[PDB]
Amino acid sequence: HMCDAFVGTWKLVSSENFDDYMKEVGVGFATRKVAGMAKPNMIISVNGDVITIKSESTFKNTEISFILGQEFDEVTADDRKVKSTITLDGGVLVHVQKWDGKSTTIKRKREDDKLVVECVMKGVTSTRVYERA
Ligand SMILES: N#Cc1cccc(Nc2ccccc2C(=O)O)c1
Repeated sequence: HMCDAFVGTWKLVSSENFDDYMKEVGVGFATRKVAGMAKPNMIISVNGDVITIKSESTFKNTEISFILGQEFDEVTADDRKVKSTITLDGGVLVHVQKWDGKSTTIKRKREDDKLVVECVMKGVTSTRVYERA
């Protein structure tokens, strides 16, 4: 019953500062424009200790499966090859990506009937609000 409140199919309903967050990450112009137009669905499921998170949109469909606390390799939607570790910290899923001596942290939290995603790169934060689909 690890992660029960996250499981489901979620749809993006608002975004703030996502272009700036992508700039800080190093995403190029054309990817930023196309990616920023997307209204992804995030589909979260759990089977034993394995969590799966799918992101589907007109831009890209990606999928990660992982065990909490156990590093894995991830190819991001913008084609970074990163080393990822996802943990639960006080009810928040905390996803750290490392690549080329850089780091970004993506937090996912349940707040009321929403799933709130905070993406942080250095001083720049983007907030992405999802609702149940
Ligand atoms: N291209 C591209 C790109 C680059 C960085 C992050 C993301 N998207 C996300 C990642 C993680 C969680 C939620 C989102 C989300 O879209 O809400 C897309």
